[PDB]
Amino acid sequence: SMSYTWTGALITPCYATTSRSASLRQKKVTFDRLQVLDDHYRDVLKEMKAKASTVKAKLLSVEEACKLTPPHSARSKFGYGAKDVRNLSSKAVNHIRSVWKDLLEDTETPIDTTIMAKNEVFCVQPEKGGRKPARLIVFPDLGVRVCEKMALYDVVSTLPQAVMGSSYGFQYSPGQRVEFLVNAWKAKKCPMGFAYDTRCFDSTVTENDIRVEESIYQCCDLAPEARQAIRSLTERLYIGGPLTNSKGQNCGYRRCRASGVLTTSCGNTLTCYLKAAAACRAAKLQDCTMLVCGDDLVVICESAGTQEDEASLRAFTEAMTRYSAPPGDPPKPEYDLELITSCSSNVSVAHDASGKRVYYLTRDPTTPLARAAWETARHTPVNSWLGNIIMYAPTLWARMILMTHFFSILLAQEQLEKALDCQIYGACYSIEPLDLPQIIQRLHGLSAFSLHSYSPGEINRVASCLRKLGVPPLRVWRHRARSVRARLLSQGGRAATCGKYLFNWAVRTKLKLTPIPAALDLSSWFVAGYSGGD
Ligand SMILES: O=C(O)/C=C/c1ccc(NC(=O)C2(NC(=O)c3ccc4c(C5CCCCC5)c5n(c4c3)CC(=O)Nc3ccccc3-5)CCCC2)cc1
Ligand SMILES: COc1ccc(CNC(=O)[C@H]2CN(c3ccc(Cl)nn3)CCN2S(=O)(=O)c2ccc(OC(F)(F)F)cc2)cc1
Repeated sequence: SMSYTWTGALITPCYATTSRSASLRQKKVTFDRLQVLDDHYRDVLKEMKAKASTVKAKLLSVEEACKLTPPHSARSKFGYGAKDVRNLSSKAVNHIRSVWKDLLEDTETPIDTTIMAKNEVFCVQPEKGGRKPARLIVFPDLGVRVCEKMALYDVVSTLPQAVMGSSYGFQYSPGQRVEFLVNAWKAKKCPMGFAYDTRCFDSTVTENDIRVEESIYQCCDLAPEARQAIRSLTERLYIGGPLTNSKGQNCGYRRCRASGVLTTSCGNTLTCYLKAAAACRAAKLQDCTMLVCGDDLVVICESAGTQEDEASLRAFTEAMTRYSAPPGDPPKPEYDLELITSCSSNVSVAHDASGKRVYYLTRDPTTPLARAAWETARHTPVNSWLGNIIMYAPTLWARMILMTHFFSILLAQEQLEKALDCQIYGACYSIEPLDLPQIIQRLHGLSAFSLHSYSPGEINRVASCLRKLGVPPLRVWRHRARSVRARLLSQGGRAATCGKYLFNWAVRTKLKLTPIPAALDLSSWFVAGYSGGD
C-alpha cells in the first residue's frame, strides 16, 4: 500500500529546516510497500512473542499518565496544554477521561493527526551534497497522547528489554554501549561488523508490521481496558489515518508509522530487530550480536572471508528489502570497530591517567557545535548542548569546547545552580549544571575526566571542524578553560567539584581524581518521556 496519499493541501507552518522543503520530503517518503514474509521472519516472531509472554503490564491512571507528559508537549486543540496536564487541571483531566471512554467504546473510527514540518538545525555544507529537506512530524492530539500512556507506558518501558535482552540499545548509558560493542567485538575469533541504514524507516513500516507489533503487546498480562485501548489505538491510530495541517485542512492519509505516537521508538526497535534477526538467518551470518535503537542497527559477527562477507551482506540486504526495509546506503563489512557508525557515533580509543586503553563513543562535532551556536543566538526550551555534554562527556570536543563555553557563560550569568531541561532520545530530564560531574561519572566512568592521547584522526576531525565553523582553535579553548577552572575552584561547594573534575585536562599540574563523593540514581533527574510524548 502507499505509505502516504496527499490531497494537494500544503504542509503549512506553525541553517534551519522549514515547511518550504516539506514538498521534497513528501516525494522521498511517498512510495508503495511490497512486503514478502518467510519462515525465518515467522520463527523470530514466535521467539519474540514467547519472551513477551513473561511480561505483566499495569494500566496507568489519568494522573500518573499526566505526570509523564513532557513540559513542552504540543497543546491540545481542545483548550489546554502540557502545563494544564501536568497540574491535573479539571479541563485537561475531564477531556482525557472522555478520550479514554471513546477508545474503549469506538473500535473503528480513525483518529485525527497533525502533519507538521520539523524545524531542525544542520550545518551549511556545500561540498559532498546539498541541504536536507525538513523531516515530517505526525502526532495525535494531547488528549490521545495521555491515553496512549495509560494503556502502553508500562508496556513500552518494560517489554523491549524482556523481548530483546542485551540487543535493546535504550537500556544503556554511553559507557555501557561501548562496553557491549567492544565485548561483542572481542568475543569473535575474526570479527566483522556493519551498520544497516534503512531508507525512510517510518515510511517502510507496513500496516502488517504495526499489527505484528500489536500481536507482541497482546502477549503481556494486561487489564481488559488496556487490552481494548491497544486494539483501538492499533486500528484507529497506529496503522494509519487522516493527516491535518496547521491550518486545519485535510492534507492526506498515512498508512505507515506516525513519528509522534508513544509506540514509535518501541515499535521501530521491535520491527527493526525482527526484520534484522530474520535477515541474519537468511544471509547465514555466523554468531551475530545485534544492537538496536529505533531504526538504528549494528550487527557484529564472525567473518567468513572477504568475498563471503560481501555476498552475505547482499543476502542480508535482499532479505531486509523483502521485509520492507530497503537500504539508504548499501551496508559494508568493517574489520575495525572504529570504522562503524551507529547512533550517529563511533568507537574511538584514548588513554586514562593510569595509561590504560579506554574506549568511548564519539561523532563529527559539526552538528552538535552548530546546534549549540544557534541555542546561544536564540531562546530555546531544549538545550541540545547539555544533552551533548552529557552523552559525549569523554570526547575532546565536548570537554574543550562545550564544557568551557557553557561553564563560562553560566559563571558570567550566575546561572550554575539553575536547572535546565534536557531531552535524550525522548527521555526528558531537569539538570542543574553543578551536578554534571556525578552524572558523567555514572554514565561514562571516572576515566572521562582523565582521557588524553586521543587518536590523530579524531584530533584532526575536531581541529578541521573548528576551522570550518570559524571557532577559535583548541589552544584558545585551553586558555579559556584555565580561567573558568580558576573562578569555579574559588567558589567551593559543587562549583569547585566542577572545576576539579571537568577541567583537569586544562592544567599542567593536574589533580589526582578519585571517585566523586556524591556518586547513583539517575531517575531522580527524570521528568516525563521515555521515547513517546511531544
Ligand atoms: O590564536 C589563534 O590563532 C586564534 C585566535 C582566535 C580566533 C577567533 C576568536 N573568536 C572570538 O574571540 C570570538 N568568538 C568566539 O570566541 C566563539 C566562541 C564560540 C563559538 C561557536 C560555538 C562553539 C560551541 C558552543 C556554541 C558556540 C561558534 N563560533 C564561535 C566563536 C563561530 C560563530 O560565530 N558561529 C558558530 C556557528 C556554527 C558553529 C560554531 C560557531 C569572541 C568575540 C570575537 C569572536 C578568538 C581568537
Ligand atoms: C551514542 O551513544 C548512545 C548511548 C546510549 C543510548 C541510550 N540511552 C539513552 O538514550 C539515555 C536516555 N534513556 C532513554 C532513551 C530512550 C528510551 Cl526509550 N529509554 N531510555 C535512558 C537511558 N539513557 S542513559 O544514557 O543511560 C541516561 C540515563 C540517565 C540520564 O539522566 C541524566 F540526564 F540525569 F543524566 C541521562 C542519560 C543511546 C546512544
